[PDB]
Amino acid sequence: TAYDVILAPVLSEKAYAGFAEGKYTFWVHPKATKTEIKNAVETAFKVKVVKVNTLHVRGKKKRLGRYLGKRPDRKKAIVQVAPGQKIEALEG
RNA sequence: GUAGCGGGCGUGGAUCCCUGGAUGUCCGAAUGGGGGAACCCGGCCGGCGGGAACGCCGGUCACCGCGCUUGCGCGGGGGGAACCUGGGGAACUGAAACAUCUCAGUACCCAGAGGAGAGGAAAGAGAAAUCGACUCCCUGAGUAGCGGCGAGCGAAAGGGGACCAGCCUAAACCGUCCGGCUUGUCCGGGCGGGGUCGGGGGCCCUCGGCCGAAUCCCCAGCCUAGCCGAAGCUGUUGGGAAGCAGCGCCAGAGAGGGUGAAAGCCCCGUAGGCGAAAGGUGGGGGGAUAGGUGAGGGUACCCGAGUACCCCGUGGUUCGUGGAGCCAUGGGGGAAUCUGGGCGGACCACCGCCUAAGGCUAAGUACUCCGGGUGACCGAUAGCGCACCAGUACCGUGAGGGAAAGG
RNA sequence: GAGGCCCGAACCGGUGGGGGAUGCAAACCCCUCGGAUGAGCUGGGGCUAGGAGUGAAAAGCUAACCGAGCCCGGAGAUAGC
RNA sequence: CGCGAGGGCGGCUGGAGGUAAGGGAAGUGCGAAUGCCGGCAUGAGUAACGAUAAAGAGGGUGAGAAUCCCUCUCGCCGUAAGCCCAAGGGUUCCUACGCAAUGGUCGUCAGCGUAGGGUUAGGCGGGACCUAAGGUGAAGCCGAAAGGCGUAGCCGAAGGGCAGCCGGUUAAUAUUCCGGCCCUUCCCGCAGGUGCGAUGGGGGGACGCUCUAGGCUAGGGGGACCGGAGCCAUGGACGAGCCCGGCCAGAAGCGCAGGGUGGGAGGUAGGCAAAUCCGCCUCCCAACAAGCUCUGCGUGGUGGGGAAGCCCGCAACCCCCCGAAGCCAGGGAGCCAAGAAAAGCCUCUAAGCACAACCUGCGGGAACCCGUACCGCAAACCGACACAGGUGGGCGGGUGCAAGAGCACUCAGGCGCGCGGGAGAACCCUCGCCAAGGAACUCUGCAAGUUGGCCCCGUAACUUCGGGAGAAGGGGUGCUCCCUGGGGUGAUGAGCCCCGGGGAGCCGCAGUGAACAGGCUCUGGCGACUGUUUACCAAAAACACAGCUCUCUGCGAACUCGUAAGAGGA
Repeated sequence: TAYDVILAPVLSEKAYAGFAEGKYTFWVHPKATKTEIKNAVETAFKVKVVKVNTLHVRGKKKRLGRYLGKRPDRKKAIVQVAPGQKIEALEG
């Protein structure tokens, strides 16, 4: 119950654009989302996170019913000045 | 739930089916506190990240009722289709108006009980040299009665059946521990022993002989998966044989469904017969604890109190004020302990019945959320509101209303 | 520089007329009108209920028909029509 | 073949059930119940297509367009028909594909269909802060059960309280991301200082309406001045022309406006005796201040932004004037109806502790949860609809008119209302005009007209004396030129605005030349008056109203609600 926080890297133009500097966001855990997911990502990608931000989401979809995904909380960790590493050049 | 990629696992016995276990976010009796259910915020102990601020992680903290010196240990709370008991408790209607009466102690509301609930071992019944807890059914009986004697309401005993079961206490009397007091060989609180009645029990002397749980146990048996199960070929028309035609065969199995059309013998089955490591259940038959086991003779110590009883006000019963008891009981008065007290329809007197004011008690009875089996039951405008992704869509602030649609 | 003062926007209202009448609308539009520092208007948060509430009082209002709301139930009320 | 209800036969269709004689059972026979459910008709190619703000054309794309994109014209809003915020709504946001249906037409389009994106906060708004009404509710009171009151406590906001301004970024977010400048809390270490220390005491927080002063700022108007690519048209103008732009934020420190506040020194029956803190008494000084505090505004190191202009892309920033409803703010004056609470915040001592703890500094650190798309006077909310209706707050430019949020035109910005095309009848709606006459109309001058603003004359009865008063009834208003009186800021002189006054003279039918914009009088009834009322036929002479009278009520009041407790009265 220590990694079940970071879920998947997010992938959108906006997502990648981030790489430039302040890292990108990964879909985190709805709750326990605690912006304190810093000593969470830095224990997985081994780095210094200097700032965190968070959001929410998921829409509907049709046919016979509705309601999509969840309402995933999610958002970018800034990472120290320069250490920005791994997964960067990966996928673009 | 198939359709698809994309990957994989199985006789090294998968998937599946039964049994037990594990994990089980958050809200909900909801129980750390809050709150606009599913969210927000905290105490205390411990552990994570460099961790002091921050943040996660695991425990743990509601309140109420009973029993031990302060902490504790047992319990409660909410839900459930009906069925059940109690506490409250209508009107429409009927009376061809309406007020008594009726509907009706019904509808509903509330509390509570549980696989049932209730009731239950006589202060009974009622005329029988009588009967012998209670409940249920059939009668008795639309009788007896009740009733603006209208409308209408309506027993009980007795007789058939189902079931079958009986039991503890309070008080005399003895012992013991404790805290109060007028430090009196006394008062009452708690345990133990005794004692449970149509007549008995206590206490003194005289004579001493066993049945049996409603509670604990064990196995059977029965649920909760399964396994075995007989007997048919050829030809022929047909899109398709189970039809038709010719020879058979099984049968404790000729119930049923299914297979391209109408099959006992093709498939699943059916008759019949086997199966449980595990968990439920389980006197039906048996083991063991609990507990219970006699007869006379004497005092004249006990036998359930604001009770009986009488009176005023009411309720229940067939009983509506009636000649109106009995059973309940709000108010007032207020006893006795077997030379006691209640009842047998005012009241007396006879004659007889029964032992009030403490409690428990199986079964036979009721119901159908749930599982199975049948139907001179429906077959999609029917049958449940739903055969289908329905208490949905849609409607309504809300309570609530509530479809259509199968091949 | 006073005022239940005056004219007049906003804002509140609803006088008269026309139109509308299977409407733009289950009360509307146009012109014209009343009030407009007050017994004013208005947002937000609260409280009062069915023989009851509220009512500067019309039996008015209480979720588009109120001389007794709506829903479910008694219920297949009763109907000499 | 049966009298008939029906019963057989035959032919096409259909493709899997059916059911004799003779009998038995019923949910057993439909044309009507304004029956119920479904389907389909008639009216009918008829009415309508939802505001009379308005359209046209050229290019594009495309199977196909009046209806989609682009361009140029025209028109309509402009206290909006424009921007920003709440609520509510929940992806309607942006992008790529699409048109069956949904759009009252069309559809290449969309708020529609499929898919993928998008919402980033210590300082914004909420919560780990405060209380209001009122809820809830340990105790406690009361009720047949449900349950009713209710102390403390808790909950409860648009009210109190608390630290971010200016730019830049994306298709879609931004006070959230980025830059610049500026802050707030917690924690730790260090240095230097003090009696430290509450849920308890005190102060404070802290308040009405109307009217107002002085300074500011927002906002807006000028310029002969600053810098500008440029343009001379159509008769003239090479002009001190025309045209565009002439700011924003910003610490400490400076200035300018304010708001707060007496300083002492002793006593003390109070603040549930604990305070050297309040509160009260006493007396040296002091006083329409100073000082000390605390705001706002300028200024500020500095950063930011920066048009019109052709090809397809150039770099100032000053000077006056008007000027708030906003700010300094808890300012002032006046009045009667006499105008929240609590916390944060100061201060005072208690327990306890002083090796704690606080206070100021400086450095390092730490800083969670929720909201953030988009619509938002509307086609995204409430009205069954893409409904001419309903919906709280802020901003809301310019000129002109006495003023203004009015009226007319117009900036920015946004719209031309999701059917069109022709005709050019009756009739209907809405609108303009009319000879002569002027209420003859009609229930009625209903309706429509006339009048309309401002300045100056001038105005009766009656009166409660305020008022009848805009009584009535008149005259003036435009434009040019001349002289002249005071004002505000400058500075006392100049521009700049602000109110006047006096003479001439010009033109038209007409000078508030358009739009906003009273017709009046005499006399009765009723009701004093402003008010209120039947949401959706009655706005009144009805209700109310100050005011008068009768009457109940001595306080555990009477009276009302409730079974009661209890509450209202108060």
